[PDB]
Amino acid sequence: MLEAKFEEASLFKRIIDGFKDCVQLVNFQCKEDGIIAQAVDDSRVLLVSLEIGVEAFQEYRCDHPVTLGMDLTSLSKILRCGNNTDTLTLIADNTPDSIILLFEDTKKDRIAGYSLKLMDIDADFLKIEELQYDSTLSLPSSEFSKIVRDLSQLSDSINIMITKETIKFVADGDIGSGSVIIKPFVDMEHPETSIKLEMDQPVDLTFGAKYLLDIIKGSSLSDRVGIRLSSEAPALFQFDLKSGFLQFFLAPKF
Amino acid sequence: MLEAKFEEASLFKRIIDGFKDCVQLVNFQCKEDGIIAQAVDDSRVLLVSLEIGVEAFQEYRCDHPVTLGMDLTSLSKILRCGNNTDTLTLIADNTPDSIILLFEDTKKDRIAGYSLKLMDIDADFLKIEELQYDSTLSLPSSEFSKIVRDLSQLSDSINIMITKETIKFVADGDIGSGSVIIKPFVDMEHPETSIKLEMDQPVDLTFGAKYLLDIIKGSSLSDRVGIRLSSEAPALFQFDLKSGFLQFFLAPKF
Amino acid sequence: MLEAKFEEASLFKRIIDGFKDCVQLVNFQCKEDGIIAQAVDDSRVLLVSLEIGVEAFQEYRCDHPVTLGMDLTSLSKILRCGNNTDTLTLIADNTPDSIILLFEDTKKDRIAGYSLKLMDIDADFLKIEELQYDSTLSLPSSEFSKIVRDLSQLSDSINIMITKETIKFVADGDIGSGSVIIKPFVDMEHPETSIKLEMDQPVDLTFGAKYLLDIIKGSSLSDRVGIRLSSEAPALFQFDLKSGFLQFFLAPKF
Repeated sequence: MLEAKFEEASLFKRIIDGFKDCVQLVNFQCKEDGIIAQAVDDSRVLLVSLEIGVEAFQEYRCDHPVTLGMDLTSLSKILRCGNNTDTLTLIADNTPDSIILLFEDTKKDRIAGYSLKLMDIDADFLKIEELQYDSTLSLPSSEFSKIVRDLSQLSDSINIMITKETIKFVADGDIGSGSVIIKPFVDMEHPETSIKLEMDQPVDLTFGAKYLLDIIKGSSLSDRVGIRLSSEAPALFQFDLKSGFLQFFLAPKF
Repeated sequence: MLEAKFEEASLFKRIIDGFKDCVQLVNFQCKEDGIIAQAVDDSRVLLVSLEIGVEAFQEYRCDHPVTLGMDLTSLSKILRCGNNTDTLTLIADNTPDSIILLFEDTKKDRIAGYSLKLMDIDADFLKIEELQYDSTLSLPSSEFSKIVRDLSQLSDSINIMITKETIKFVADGDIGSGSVIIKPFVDMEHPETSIKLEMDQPVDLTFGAKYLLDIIKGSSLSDRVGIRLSSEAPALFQFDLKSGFLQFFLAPKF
Repeated sequence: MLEAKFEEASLFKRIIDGFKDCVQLVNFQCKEDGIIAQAVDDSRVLLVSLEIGVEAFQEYRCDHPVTLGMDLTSLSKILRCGNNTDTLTLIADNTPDSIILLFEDTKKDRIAGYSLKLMDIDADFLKIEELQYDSTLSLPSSEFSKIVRDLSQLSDSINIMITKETIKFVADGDIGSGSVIIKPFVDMEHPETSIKLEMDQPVDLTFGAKYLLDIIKGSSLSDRVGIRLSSEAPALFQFDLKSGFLQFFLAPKF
């Protein structure tokens, strides 16, 4: 039995919005301590791990863990009915064949009850997170969003390279080149909105932009994206939430 | 001879905007007491009846009734030249081969004179309005607009059913279900913006959404759409105007 | 050697925006006194001549004249990286194989360095400007923009005709007709925003709208477009700049 309600329906949509570089389809494991999901690129090159905690909801109740396999595209659509930011409630039962979605308005007071036919897919769950990453850095999602979108113009292949206190975003296609090169630093100034690099190694990794754009789509979710990168491993892009995160592991080329 | 001028050109466009689920083509019967038109779906399943009264214009003059058969799509385009909301004048003569359209600005004072080649089509005019409808109801266009657009996601086939003081909008496609269920009621409160049901029978009618969306397009014209529904008959959706209406008769499935 | 920096990057984009009815490709001759370019329709019917002066830049330095042949579409894209209105710097060297573009923010202080592979195209440069034009007129770009876009609906062929103190923009396709007829005049009133006709002859010229729309795209650049027209010759549409212009010579039909 499950009753999970976001105060602000806007949220769950945004989260679901971070698929679509995900395989139209996904399992939503609903434990006692919230929800997690796992989607993978059709060619197994990007992985989206989601985690939403109890404190992220307005109210949450899961009596016994239940796994909600569903078709994203489909669930995506139902979320359109959602006038975003008022009171999506998710619901399921002892044995679930469909998940129920209750949008609402509290004091305009119009409630609609949509159900989605549950898919039931086979769940090979992955734990590829490394402990140590050659480099970690975290800049504000919004900036990264441009740097991605901007380089994505020139090249199909965006190269990220970190040198001592120097991060270099370099795209080089056949039409031309471009490079964004930015300090860490920290202004004691605005708010956070600063650049944070802790380096253990140099790195020279290069990723398909097509994916980067699909990653940075979840730029809306956080203020600040944390990137981790290592040679023999993939890169981890992390957007943070009230008491959970959305994260994209994306394999580098070569 | 005809000289018909809307003060606000915005209007006539909006009205013409309620075709397009109409057959690119239509007769515009211009009597002494205003204009009426009649379009039908290519497959004869939707009917759009328009009526615009004298009081709806800023000025109107028809010396002898005249029938203006014209190509909507074409006339639609000329209306684009219209900076909406300033002084469309329609014009025609004793025997008409083209209708003239004079857009203007009163005190910016730029006038443009467009003519449209009159089509001349054969006019089987229909009077299928029943006297008694099993149920009448009227809610605010804007709400209905969502309920239509929203259910239109899940199903291709939206079912409207009225039970004693309970209207149920139910869409059930193969991807999932959805149901919007709303009271009548009346708040003595805001303005009108209330829900009005007078029931004589239960009804369980189901219509193609594809059409419903084409009907609710004319949501802009009124504040409040009046729906009438009966079993052996079609449904009548009515948007109201200064001294006239636009209305869609749409046949139910089965 | 070249260092050319617009204070407001917005500008150079807008200028480049006035191609696309230009052959994806163009030479940019960078003299000591600024830049000029010349593009032509693939079928040689429209010509775009650009001239940007020193005073139009924030700073400009050309040590010896250099010619920058480049692919518009490509250069167009790099300009997207430009958050329009902050500090595009163009750069090239003694012998140039690529032009470098430095976007910036002055006190947000994020700099990106893009290079574009220089094309090298063969330069047949044209000087078809007549001295005397049967008629000159200049109205505000914005008005002309509508009159073009509006007539462009009815016809494929827009006819401009100037009679004594009467300019007549007439489109007549097969769907219908339209005519915009406007006085010169002058209100000593608003600002400029007046209509200016000096006539030496009648004219009855007719141009492809498809092009007119491509011409009036550069409506953003000036407030006021100057049109010149002569029978045996093409028409000259001129948009004006800080210390230069963009201009379209377009041949009339027949």
